[PDB]
Amino acid sequence: TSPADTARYNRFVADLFGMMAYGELSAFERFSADARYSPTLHDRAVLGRIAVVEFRHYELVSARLEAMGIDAEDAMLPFQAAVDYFHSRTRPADWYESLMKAYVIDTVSADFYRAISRYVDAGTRDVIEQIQASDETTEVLRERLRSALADDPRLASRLALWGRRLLGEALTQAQRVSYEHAFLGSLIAAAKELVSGLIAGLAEKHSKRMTQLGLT
Amino acid sequence: SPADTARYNRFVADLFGMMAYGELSAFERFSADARYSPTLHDRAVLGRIAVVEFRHYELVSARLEAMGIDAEDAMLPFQAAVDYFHSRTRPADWYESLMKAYVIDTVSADFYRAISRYVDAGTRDVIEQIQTTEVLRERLRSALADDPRLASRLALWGRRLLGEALTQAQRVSYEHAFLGSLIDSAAAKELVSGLIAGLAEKHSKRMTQLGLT
Repeated sequence: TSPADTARYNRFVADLFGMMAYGELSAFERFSADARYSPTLHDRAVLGRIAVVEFRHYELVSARLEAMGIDAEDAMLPFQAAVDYFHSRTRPADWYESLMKAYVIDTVSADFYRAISRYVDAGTRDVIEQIQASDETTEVLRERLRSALADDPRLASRLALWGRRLLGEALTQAQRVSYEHAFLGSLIAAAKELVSGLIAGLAEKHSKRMTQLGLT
Repeated sequence: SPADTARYNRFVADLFGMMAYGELSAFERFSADARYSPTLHDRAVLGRIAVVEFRHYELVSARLEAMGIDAEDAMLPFQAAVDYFHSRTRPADWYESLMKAYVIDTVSADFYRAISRYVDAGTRDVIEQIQTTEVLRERLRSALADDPRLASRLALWGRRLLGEALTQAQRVSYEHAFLGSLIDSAAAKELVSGLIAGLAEKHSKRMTQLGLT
């Protein structure tokens, strides 16, 4: 390994953090806006809480980028169109779809972090484990979803569709990002295929989770 | 007496209910103004402001919980008024958002300084933790220095904000009055009008300092 090899590896880690930071900022924006539409006053804080956690992650990743001597905004820019597009294609119709979107984005991101944690250094891994969603955090959203599905029979069929839509749109953008501006295959053409194996693993865990909400 | 204590605690509960709901609401509205951010760096600007609001809401709701009051119950009476104020003051651009954040943060800080002396120590401490303004002020001041057209428009926006707030303060005095107690239900109503009038005066001086009519 040469200083050039390491310098390059550090820049791909910067791409990863950049994508993350932008994902987190957007998720904060979306969840916070979505929170206003909650069916009860009791539920208002549900999405506001994950919104704040997301902004906290954004700030931690942003600071890491600066510490690496990298400009946060510059590192984020390349992923802005793809992240914005995904959200524009996953506009929730109501607060239950918002809740579901928060859950799906929370669980898939946590899976991804456990996946890529093996291919990065201990210091990058360290930042990822700080951001990584707790079991109990995710269970709070899951339980609120279960409860909603238990109370309304018309809900399941609509959220099952939505679940499938969220997966499709996130898979479409994952592939656009690996085509249009790749860093993942370099951290993981033949390397792009390893990236697909990771992506499919995420799809598979999402699907087990949908079944456990009694969704197809 | 344990009776007067109970009475006073119900009004401190009303105060925190209002504060918690306003802060929760501020969190949501300040964060929604993200479509206007001029740059990507500016997205973090309203975001941090909004997150501070949510943390205040959590601090105030925790206090209500420590008194054995459901936050929701305490907040409900102020929902209609606070929601109304916000629907009548939706910013149409970046600067109107900043201006609203600035006006709410400055007016509310004056409010806390006005009532602090009248509440117990445990309540004063919550308020004191609830008490970044120059960051907003210098954003606005530097914008108005480089764009004179903004002046007349933000001046109108400033007034609309003041008018819509005052109307709810007045409504909340008849609908669910608690403030006159914390500071004879005739002289109580007067003291609250003097308190409100003083918040308006400080607001108008702040508008002058920003160079607005």
